[PDB]
This record gives sequence, C-alpha cells and structure tokens, in this order.
Amino acid sequence: ADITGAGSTFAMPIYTKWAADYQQSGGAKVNYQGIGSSGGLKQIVAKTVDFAGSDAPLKDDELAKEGLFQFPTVVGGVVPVINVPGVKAGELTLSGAVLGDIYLGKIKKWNDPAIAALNPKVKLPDTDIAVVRRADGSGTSFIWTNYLSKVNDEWKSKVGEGTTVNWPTGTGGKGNDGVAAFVQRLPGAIGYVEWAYAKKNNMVYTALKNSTGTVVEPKTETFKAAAAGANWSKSFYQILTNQPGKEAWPVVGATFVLLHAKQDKPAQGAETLKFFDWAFKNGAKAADDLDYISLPASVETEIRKQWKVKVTDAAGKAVA
Ligand SMILES: [K+]
Repeated sequence: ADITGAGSTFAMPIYTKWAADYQQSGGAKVNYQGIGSSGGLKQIVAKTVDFAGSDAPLKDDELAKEGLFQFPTVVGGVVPVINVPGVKAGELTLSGAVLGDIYLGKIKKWNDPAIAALNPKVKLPDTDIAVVRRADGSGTSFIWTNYLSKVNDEWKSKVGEGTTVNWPTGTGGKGNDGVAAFVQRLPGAIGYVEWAYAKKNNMVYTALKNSTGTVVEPKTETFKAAAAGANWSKSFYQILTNQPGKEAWPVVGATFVLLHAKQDKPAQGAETLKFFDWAFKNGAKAADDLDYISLPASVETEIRKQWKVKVTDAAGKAVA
C-alpha cells in the first residue's frame, strides 16, 4: 500500500517477486498491477500511480514532453508458443520471415512449405494456424512487431511496429496471461509471450533461426547473447531484437520503469528508487531464477548516478 506501480505484464513476474522479497527484508509494500505497458503509461501520466512499467521505451523527446524519467530494470525474452499436434516444446523451428508471413495471414496451415523447410525432423500436421495476438496496448507486442518489421519487409511496410498495430488477423488476448490461455486451448494456435509465461505454463515454445543462421533455443544463454554490446551509456532507449550474435535469441527486450522527474510527493519517489536500488543489489538470483537477464553492474551504477540527478523534488533536490 506504500507505493503503487502499474503496466507491463512482461515484468510482472519479477516485480512481484522483488516486491515480496523487499517487504520481507523490511522495505515498504510495493503493489504492482499488470495492465499492459500502454495502460501503465496512461496511469503514470494521469499520476494515479507512483511509477509505470513499460517494455516500449520512450524516446528523449517524449520523455521531456511528459516530464518522465525512464530506466531499464531487466532484460527478457519473447518466444513464439504454439499448439500443434505431435509437436513438443523446442522441437519446432521458425524464422523471422516465416513469423511475419504467418502474422500477415499468408501462411495458413502448419504443413506450409516455408514451415516444413525449417522442420525436416518434425512430422507436421495440416492443422489450420490460429493466430493469437494482444488485444491490449502492449510492450510485448512492441518488441514482437519491432522484430517482425526488421525481418519481414512486407510486415514493415504494411503493419509496422507499436504497442498497438492494425493486425491483419488474429484473436485478441488480454495480457501475456490471456495470450497464453488462448494458445494452450485453441488447436493450431500460435502466439507470443514473455518467456516466464511459457515456462510457468509448460507451453510449447519454438526455436528460431537467427540472423546468423543458427537455430537457437530460447534460454538464459541466448537471451544474454542478444543483450551483449548494448550502448546503455549513450541512451537507455535500447531495442534488442534481431541482434547479430551467433547465439543471440532474436526476440529480446529490456523492460523499463517510468516516474515523474519532478516528484509531487518526494517521499513516494524516494521509496520507489529505494525499492529498485534494493532490487539491483539483492534481487539478481530472483531475476535469474525466472530466466530474466540482469543488467550489467556498470549499467546499474549509471542508473543510480542518473536517478539522483534526474528524479528530484520541485526545487531540484534529489529524492534519493
Ligand atoms: K518433416
């Protein structure tokens, strides 16, 4: 009840765990509502919460327009999950171009030649594909469609990227949970979820062929390989899709916290920063246990330098 955040369901598993551990350690009570990145952005701007979580980072100009400060907390993977007869987790391989053509509505069956080409070992059925996407404004959708735009020209020009897009086709699930539930129950379903949702629900994720041509499974190692080399020190706005590493999982994103740079309630901002400072210091095993990737120590040091300079009371004095 002490501080309240809302937004990204991508980050909800670790924020919820961090908040429980923090309160057990003696820290304030942290309530986090999983409403989607777009809903979280609306609520921090409406100043109905103390911070928002979003996996669709704002550019410098939008942050200045809104008076918000933004910083990353962890990195996570996004995986295709499917419901295909005779196919178990990790057995099927897809690719960026193929994912784009599936979401374009061009590939309609699971025995399509473009899927078959990537799956010599799998006895594919002729099941119709049932496309599932997010109904709510979503940072997971942003990562997904940012990625599709890089690897499928038709998708880039016809649909593009955003927390919402004009999907050519697809059932709309609310949150990562709603997409997960649709995929597990609709035969032939394909969807996209943050990795923790696939693992918790024992979902059938796919491998992906990355830009190097390596078939990579989704796992801590390949998420981490994607995050390598990001220039955090230049800008916190960093998009980690279709990364060039040979073991890089293709669909990865950081997730972000937004709070007002001028704190109407300085003690609220201080408690928010206190919570994430504690999480950076003490929550690394919790993040790893959920297969998120923790930020490098040097990046967390830079974030601390920035939030003492940039999150202040109305007089310009640091809240931390
Ligand atoms: K085959």
